[PDB]
Amino acid sequence: MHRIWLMYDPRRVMVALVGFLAVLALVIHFVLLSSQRYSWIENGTLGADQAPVGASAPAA
Amino acid sequence: MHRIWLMYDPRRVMVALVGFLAVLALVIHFVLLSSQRYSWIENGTLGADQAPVGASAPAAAAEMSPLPPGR
Amino acid sequence: HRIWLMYDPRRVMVALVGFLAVLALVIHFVLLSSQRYSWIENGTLGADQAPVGAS
Amino acid sequence: GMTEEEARRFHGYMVTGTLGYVVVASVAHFLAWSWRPWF
Amino acid sequence: GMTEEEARRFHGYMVTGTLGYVVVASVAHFLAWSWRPWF
Amino acid sequence: GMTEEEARRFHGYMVTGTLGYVVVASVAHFLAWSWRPWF
Amino acid sequence: MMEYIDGAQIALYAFWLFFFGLIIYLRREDKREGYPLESPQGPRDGWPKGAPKKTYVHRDHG
Amino acid sequence: AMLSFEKKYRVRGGTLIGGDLFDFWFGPFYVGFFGVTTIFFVTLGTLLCVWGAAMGPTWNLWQINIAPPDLKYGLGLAPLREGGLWQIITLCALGAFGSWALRQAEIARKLGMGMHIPWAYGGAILAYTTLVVIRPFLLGAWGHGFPYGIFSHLDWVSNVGYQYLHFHYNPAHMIAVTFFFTNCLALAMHGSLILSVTNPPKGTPTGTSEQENVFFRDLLGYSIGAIGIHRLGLFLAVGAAVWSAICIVISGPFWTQGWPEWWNWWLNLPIWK
Amino acid sequence: PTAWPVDPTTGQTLINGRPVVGRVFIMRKTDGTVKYPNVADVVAHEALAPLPPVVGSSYQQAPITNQRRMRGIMIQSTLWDMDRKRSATRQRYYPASTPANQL
Amino acid sequence: AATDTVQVGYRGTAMEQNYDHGDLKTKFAQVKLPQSPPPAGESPPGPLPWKNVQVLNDISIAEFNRTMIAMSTWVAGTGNCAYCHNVAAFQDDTLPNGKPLYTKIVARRMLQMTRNINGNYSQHVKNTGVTCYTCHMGKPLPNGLWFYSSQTDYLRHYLDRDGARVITQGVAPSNANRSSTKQAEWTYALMISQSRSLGVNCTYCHNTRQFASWREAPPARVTAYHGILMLRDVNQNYLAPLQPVYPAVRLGAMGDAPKAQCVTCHNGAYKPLYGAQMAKDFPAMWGRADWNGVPFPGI
Amino acid sequence: TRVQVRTVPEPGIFSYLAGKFGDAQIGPIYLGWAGVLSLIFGFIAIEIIGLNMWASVGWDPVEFIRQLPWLALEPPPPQYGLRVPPLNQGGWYLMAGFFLTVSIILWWIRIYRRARALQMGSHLPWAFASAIFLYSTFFFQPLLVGSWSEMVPFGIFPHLDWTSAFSIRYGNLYYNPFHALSIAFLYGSAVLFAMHGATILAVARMGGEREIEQITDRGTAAERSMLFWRWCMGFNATMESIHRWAWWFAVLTTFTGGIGILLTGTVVDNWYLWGVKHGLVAPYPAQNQLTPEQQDLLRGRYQGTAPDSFPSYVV
Ligand SMILES: CCCCCCCCCCCCCC(=O)OC[C@H](COP(=O)(O)OCC(O)COP(=O)(O)OC[C@@H](COC(=O)CCCCCCCCCCCCC)OC(=O)CCCCCCCCCCCCC)OC(=O)CCCCCCCCCCCCC
Ligand code: BCL
Ligand SMILES: CC[C@H]1c2cc3[nH]c4c(c3C)C(=O)[C@H](C(=O)OC)c4c3nc(cc4[nH]c(cc(n2)[C@@H]1C)c(C(C)=O)c4C)[C@@H](C)[C@@H]3CCC(=O)OC/C=C(\C)CCC[C@H](C)CCC[C@H](C)CCCC(C)C
Ligand SMILES: CC[C@H]1c2cc3[nH]c4c(c3C)C(=O)[C@H](C(=O)OC)c4c3nc(cc4[nH]c(cc(n2)[C@@H]1C)c(C(C)=O)c4C)[C@@H](C)[C@@H]3CCC(=O)OC/C=C(\C)CCC[C@H](C)CCC[C@H](C)CCCC(C)C
Ligand SMILES: *[C@H]1O[C@H](CO)[C@@H](O[C@@H]2O[C@@H](C)[C@H](O)[C@@H](O)[C@H]2O)[C@H](O)[C@@H]1O[C@H]1O[C@H](C(=O)O)[C@@H](O[C@H]2O[C@H](CO)[C@@H](O)[C@H](O)[C@H]2NC(C)=O)[C@H](OC(C)=O)[C@H]1OC(C)=O
Ligand SMILES: *[C@H]1O[C@H](CO)[C@@H](O[C@@H]2O[C@@H](C)[C@H](O)[C@@H](O)[C@H]2O)[C@H](O)[C@@H]1O[C@H]1O[C@H](C(=O)O)[C@@H](O[C@H]2O[C@H](CO)[C@@H](O)[C@H](O)[C@H]2NC(C)=O)[C@H](OC(C)=O)[C@H]1OC(C)=O
Ligand SMILES: COC(C)(C)C/C=C/C(C)=C/C=C/C(C=O)=C/C=C/C(C)=C/C=C/C=C(C)/C=C/C=C(\C)CC/C=C(C)/C=C/C=C(\C)C(=O)O
Ligand SMILES: COC(C)(C)C/C=C/C(C)=C/C=C/C(C=O)=C/C=C/C(C)=C/C=C/C=C(C)/C=C/C=C(\C)CC/C=C(C)/C=C/C=C(\C)C(=O)O
Ligand SMILES: COC(C)(C)C/C=C/C(C)=C/C=C/C(C=O)=C/C=C/C(C)=C/C=C/C=C(C)/C=C/C=C(\C)CC/C=C(C)/C=C/C=C(\C)C(=O)O
Ligand SMILES: COC(C)(C)C/C=C/C(C)=C/C=C/C(C)=C/C=C/C(C)=C/C=C\C=C(C)\C=C\C=C(C)\C=C\C=C(C)\C=C\CC(C)(C)OC
Ligand SMILES: [Fe+3]
Repeated sequence: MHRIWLMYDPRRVMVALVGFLAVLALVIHFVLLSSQRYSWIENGTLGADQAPVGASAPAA
Repeated sequence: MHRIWLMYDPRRVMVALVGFLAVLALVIHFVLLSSQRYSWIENGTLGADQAPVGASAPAAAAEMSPLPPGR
Repeated sequence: HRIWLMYDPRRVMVALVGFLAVLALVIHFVLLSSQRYSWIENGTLGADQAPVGAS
Repeated sequence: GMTEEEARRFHGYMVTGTLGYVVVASVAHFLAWSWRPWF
Repeated sequence: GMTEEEARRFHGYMVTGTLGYVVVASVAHFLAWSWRPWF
Repeated sequence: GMTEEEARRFHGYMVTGTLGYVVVASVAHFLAWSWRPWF
Repeated sequence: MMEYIDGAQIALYAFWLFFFGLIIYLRREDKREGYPLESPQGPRDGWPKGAPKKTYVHRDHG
Repeated sequence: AMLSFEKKYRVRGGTLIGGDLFDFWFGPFYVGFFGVTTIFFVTLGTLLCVWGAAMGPTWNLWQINIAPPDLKYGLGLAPLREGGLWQIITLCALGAFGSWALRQAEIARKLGMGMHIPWAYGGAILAYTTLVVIRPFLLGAWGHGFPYGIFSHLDWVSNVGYQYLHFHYNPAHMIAVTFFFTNCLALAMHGSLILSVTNPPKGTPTGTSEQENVFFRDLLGYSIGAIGIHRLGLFLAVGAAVWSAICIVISGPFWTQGWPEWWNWWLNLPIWK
Repeated sequence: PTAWPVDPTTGQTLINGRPVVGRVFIMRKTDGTVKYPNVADVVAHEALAPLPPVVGSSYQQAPITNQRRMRGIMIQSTLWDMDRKRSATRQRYYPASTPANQL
Repeated sequence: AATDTVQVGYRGTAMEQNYDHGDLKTKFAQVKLPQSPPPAGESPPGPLPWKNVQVLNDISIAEFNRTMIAMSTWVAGTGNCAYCHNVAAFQDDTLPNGKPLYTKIVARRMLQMTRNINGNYSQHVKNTGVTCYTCHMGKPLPNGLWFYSSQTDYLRHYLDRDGARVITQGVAPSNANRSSTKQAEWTYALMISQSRSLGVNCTYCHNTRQFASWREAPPARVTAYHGILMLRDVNQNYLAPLQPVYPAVRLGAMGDAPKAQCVTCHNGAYKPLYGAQMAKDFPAMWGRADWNGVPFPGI
Repeated sequence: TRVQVRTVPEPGIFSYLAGKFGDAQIGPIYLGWAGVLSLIFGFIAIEIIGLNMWASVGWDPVEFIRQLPWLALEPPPPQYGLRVPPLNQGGWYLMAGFFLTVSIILWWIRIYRRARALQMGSHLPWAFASAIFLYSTFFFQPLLVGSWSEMVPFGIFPHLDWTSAFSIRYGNLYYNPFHALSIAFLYGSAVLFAMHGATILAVARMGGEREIEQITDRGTAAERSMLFWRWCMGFNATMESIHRWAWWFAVLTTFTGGIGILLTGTVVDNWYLWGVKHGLVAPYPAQNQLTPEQQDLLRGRYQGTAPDSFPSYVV
């Protein structure tokens, strides 16, 4: 499978890879930080049972 | 069917394909995340019987209206 | 059919695929916006429970 | 560019792909119909 | 340009990679359906 | 342009770095799951 | 005193007289090339009559 | 009548549709097939405007007001006195404006010019089509179009702005305004530089490209070049209309709150939430 | 008087004493709009002119803790309705300030 | 993702209200589903037994009991008579400790306030009227509470200030109007608050070609002006004088009592509770001899 | 494209000439004495504005960036009229306005001197003078109505708040005929530069962008430009005179604008009622009708002073 590095230049791809991973990681952390459930800077010391949960269906 | 690659440049097809799949994956995840039933970050721990379901119909009192009167 | 001699298959293939993708997305978003077929929220309802427009 | 022999063989797989797509779509519609009919 | 020698080998990688991806996605849907089915 | 000798040596590092990254991320997810599971 | 006349109306008609004067000026400038017009009935100037062709002098390097 | 150099250029060819059938002039005007369709749409649309004035309360030029239909008619053609007349005039306007752009393309082709002018004018047609077609269609009623009346359409602009409480806060509107203001500065600057080299003070040689390049560099701190200033002017003027089209199409179809509270995303960036 | 007389025998409208064949309607311009005569007529349909303002005789300064740091007049609607960050909210007013001998 | 639009003015003027359809359905469902159901009436005979009833003198004993069930539902939770009372002695205005039952003291004033709203401000609340639920929503604290802050806070338009006009009713400048552009900014800030409080835009009450005009404005502008006069009465005569009654946790930094504003009833809707009509079911609160022709069931 | 030339010795006889065109020095970006003073005065104006904005968030550098477009340096209170106000209540405002105004005038002198040194016509400083004229009406109109409170606050969204409130106070600026004219020239400036930019790019293949050559020695690029517009709309400019149309449309934007501002609050206090008087206002059917009791009930008060006390209501 290393023949793929005869098609694509490692110089171009490794920059594009690091860029994509850095952007994806940062997007996920800020999505979680904005949530109630995972606002870990304020609430990280709460136990799992104490952490927020979104509203269930009432079904009635 | 491999003759399709004689028509379309394989090196370029991979870039187009991955780009399409990346967009589609993000679109479906954000659609689901925006829904009530699949807002999994807040409500992922709910059981399948406790997760939201859309209404069989909405309801109202006869004198209530969501919109102001107009013309 | 000789029709591929008139029109470049290398173009028609891309134009067809693009047309089908646009049509498919339009129909899904039309249905997703409806009441009866908003399947992400209400897909688990049975057919006799699902919304119906006024008589 | 194109030839009649290329047109013939291209048409073969093109008809095959179209049938395959129409088969899958027909199954998808009949699944959707069974779940929530629109008539 | 592209050769028949390249094309038939490349088609092997594309088809296998496509089917592998679709198989992984099939398991992801098996997991998702088990957790919160949508019909 | 690159030789296959270099491509061999590159791919070894590339795949090994991918594995190391996947390993760390797996420990990170299990720590996060143990702390506050999302299902 | 004058009810209907007011300073904003006075100012506006002063602008209109200036502005039509300016359009006439600009149309004279627009006719320094290509005029008088040819026609089957002979030469034509339109209106307003154009300003004359203009000769340019260039900086002497001799 | 013809310019003293014109006759040489009046050849056949460069038409798009009509062949040689309409490939002629009428005074200064080139006709062509889209000349014929232009005058048709212009005449029909204007006479229906005059009819709308006649059935309206006054002939005062400023006060004439052909209004669109009520929103209850949705995307149907309303009764003509109830706003269906506005809908016919709108079709005539689109026919005229489209015909005008295609006629310009025939004229440019006949002269061996690039198509820059038709495409630049397309930026204005886009903004008009956004106001009377695209935004009303996305809102679901033709009644969202602006009325045809010299001041009554300014009442529409006023009320649309205040539908969003404080329309200055619309971010695409801020960009569009910046393009309009920068365009007018750039036009004053370019116009002044050409005139001041070609009209130096009395008793002075005619200026040069080098002088306007020197002065322009003192003004902005870089030299734009002769083609660059015309690219800039086209970019600014057309970009203004395109950002105008964006700013109105997002108001209603996509955003429905006050525009000030759109800025809530900036106040909530996580570095300073 | 809003309609012409009707002949009770035929049911026809009578205009200036003579019948009209047809169903008579009163003509009006588009939606009954009428040109505005003048400013005085427009003002005759409005409320009366507003009463004179209530202006204070003299000015008493608020405590410094009630004085806004931001003098922009619309800030309470354009920003503070939506902004409720704690630190920014504290910066809105001047802090307490006391002569050192009074501490 | 569709937009609902309501036309509120003439063709082509763009006097229109726009609503995001998904958001509005959500807000509407979150009113209907929590909307409290009213218990049915009765008509018994006889003289009144009460020891310390001062406002509700004029209704039957059954109507009185039904009212107390409504108040607890609307302010405290459906059974929570302990929120206001020493349950051993409903007539008490004090705890066994002697300390006053401040919630009962406030609630007695809130009854007089509600009758005053429904009786004297019918030009605003018409036949919809208000009940305790309109502000309280089933909770002790309404929304939109406000306190003294700075001198230029526009919410004092609803307390001690008068006068928002800035436009001249004539062509030429005069000494009659010396309004500043800053004063126009202050009215503009005030008017954004009212627009937001109802979930409407400026065209709901104005033709913005002339904000001063009443003839060109929808009739809602006249209702809005009576809302201002009503809030001044409500704030000055009922909410603000309760300053000595509350515990200090309820008071502002200046020690002032909490005051109301348009959003307190309207909660972002063009009518409170989208125009749900509850006051007609509770004669204890009418302050009128009849509600929409239905006569008051006196004693 | 993508065959750029690069010139190592000095073009003008990448790089640039150090030399003279007579009185005019070439090389550095020209300031002269007027340019240097303009930058000093203007820098102090910018500093006063920014330091006042930053002080208004209590020196908090995070809030200074976060809230930046809402921050203002705000004009004096109305009751001071034209008197000097307290430093914290508009004294810094008038000081920044003064130094900004001096800086602008010194920049005009800098441009005027440079045009003369390069032996060019005076067209650019008179175009800039039209913009300065409009700017100065934001001083003269507050002066003519008699209060510095009416001046424009320094601030991104705050000056837009003023722009809306000015139109509100004076009864809808759409009916100001000089505002309407100013818009016609603003739009016309976009029409002209779109048309002209597209025209010159459409003949650039034929050397049409060498406009000075085309003015002095008319080529086929000029002839085709003239014939396109003559054939399109029945009349045409010349390669020179299109720049006069351009110049006047830009200049008339701010000139007619300035007259519209000077008339506002001095001659006309309600432009919509001026529009009614002069027949500009289209009629609509009445949306409401007041009874005679409501005409007295619904008149308000003119806005007064803010309450300077916190009343108790002890009752
Ligand atoms: C005048 C004394 C008082 C003065 C004080 C008040 C007015 C001040 C302005 C005076 C300007 C000159 C008027 C004039 O006579 O022009 C003759 C000339 C024609 O070209 P020419 O070179 O001069 O002559 C050649 C021709 O004589 C012989 O050749 P040929 O025989 O082949 O030509 C056929 C002729 C027939 O002649 C006519 O038909 C004359 C038509 C004049 C129409 C003017 C209408 C104005 C009112 C419109 C009200 C609206 C009706 C809907 O020539 C033609 O085919 C005509 C070609 C010109 C077509 C013009 C199209 C409309 C121009 C814009 C209209 C205004 C838009 C706001 O036509 C033109 O150049 C007209 C266009 C120039 C002015 C454009 C100004 C635009 C300003 C826009 C900014 C407005 C901001 C508020
Ligand atoms: C609700 C808001 C009101 C309104 C209120 C106003 C007001 C108030 C004014 C305008 C003005 C203008 N309006 Mg209006 N306007 C409205 C609706 C519109 C609409 C529309 C589609 O609805 C449009 C297109 C316009 C268009 C225009 C322009 C024609 C005109 C400004 C010309 C110009 O170039 O200014 C931009 C140019 C300048 C400001 C000149 C600046 C020159 C100086 C020398 C630059 C110095 C730079 C300095 C050194 C840089 C450092 C500074 C420091 C950072 C501080 N208005 C509505 C009705 N409008 C102006 C006018 O002329 O009115 C008659 C004006 O004062
Ligand atoms: C895209 C950038 C800017 C732009 C550019 C631009 N405009 C252009 C061009 C270009 C490049 C042309 O080539 C073209 C031209 O030929 O100019 C002389 C044109 C043009 N720009 C025009 C006007 C114009 N452009 C405007 C705007 C702009 N033009 C943009 C800001 C405006 C504005 C903002 O108000 C106006 C009024 C024309 C002079 C001309 C197009 C002429 C044309 O289309 O002619 C055929 C049609 C008629 C002669 C009349 C049609 C009559 C209708 C059938 C009935 C009336 C309907 C109408 C909707 C009524 C409106 C009433 C109003 C009171 C509301
Ligand atoms: C015809 C009308 C249009 C118009 C025209 C126009 N404007 C013009 C001109 C023209 C013809 C100029 O020639 C002139 C110019 O210079 O253009 C580049 C200008 C100009 N138009 C400007 C702006 C402008 N024009 C506008 C509008 C308009 N301009 C109209 C649309 C607007 C709007 C829409 O609001 C703005 C904001 C400026 C860019 C410029 C005038 C510049 C000027 O006067 O600057 C004065 C100085 C300062 C602001 C101070 C700067 C301070 C530094 C940042 C500090 C750095 C430190 C310093 C080095 C310290 C000192 C040390 C010393 C030892 C040096
Ligand atoms: C709270 O206090 C009020 C009076 O302040 C009591 O109200 C009673 O019923 C009213 C209809 C009547 O108008 C009023 O006079 C009074 O009779 C209410 O019931 C609550 O009572 C308890 O607290 C009383 C209080 O005032 O503090 C307390 O009264 C006694 O003690 C105080 C000193 O703490 C003394 O000043 C009183 O004279 C004294 N009064 C009596 C009658 O004893 C009540 O004590 C008793 C036994 O009544 C308290 O009641 C109870 C059950 O705890
Ligand atoms: C505190 O005082 C200020 C300044 O008087 C009041 O502000 C006035 O009313 C505002 C609505 C308006 O915006 C502002 O321009 C100004 O005119 C503010 O409302 C507070 O009012 C109370 O205190 C007033 C006060 O000045 O002390 C008092 O006024 C009355 O008494 C003073 C003497 O103490 C006398 O100078 C005033 O002429 C007199 N005014 C009236 C109308 O009687 C208020 O009393 C009354 C009845 O208004 C106080 O109001 C209340 C409810 O406590
Ligand atoms: C409001 O609107 C509402 C109501 C919402 C909506 C309205 C909807 C409406 C009106 C819809 C109309 C739909 C429609 C009408 O016709 C739709 C028509 C659809 C059609 C025709 C689909 C056809 C699909 C065909 C496919 C997928 C073909 C695949 C081919 C393959 C895979 C072969 C690939 C390439 C090869 C083999 C070449 C290599 C060999 C080479 C080179 C060699 O051998 O050399
Ligand atoms: C919100 O919900 C809405 C959106 C509304 C709902 C609707 C959604 C809709 C309509 C969805 C439609 C989806 C769709 C439709 O077709 C989706 C189609 C998806 C497809 C086709 C996926 C295909 C994936 C293929 C992959 C991954 C291939 C990988 C190949 C690999 C790894 C090989 C690499 C080897 C190399 C390079 C070596 C070459 C040889 C060399 C070098 C040598 O030999 O030298
Ligand atoms: C909020 O919920 C939302 C987010 C919305 C839900 C959606 C989520 C979605 C869609 C997620 C998508 C995930 C994804 C998709 O692709 C994820 C894919 C991730 C991938 C591919 C990770 C790969 C990592 C690889 C790494 C780190 C490699 C490191 C290599 C090293 C260390 C080697 C260094 C040494 C070298 C090179 C020496 C060379 C030798 C040389 C030169 C010599 O010897 O000469
Ligand atoms: C440490 O350095 C820092 C970090 C602080 C530097 C950073 C500074 C920053 C960030 C500055 C930001 C500035 C911004 C964003 C400014 C925005 C300005 C805007 C948008 C202004 C818009 C309009 C303003 C107008 C029209 C103002 C006009 C004022 C006039 C005409 C005033 C004239 C005054 C005169 C002529 C005279 C006054 C003195 C008299 C004669 C009256 O005597 C008292
Ligand atoms: Fe040019």
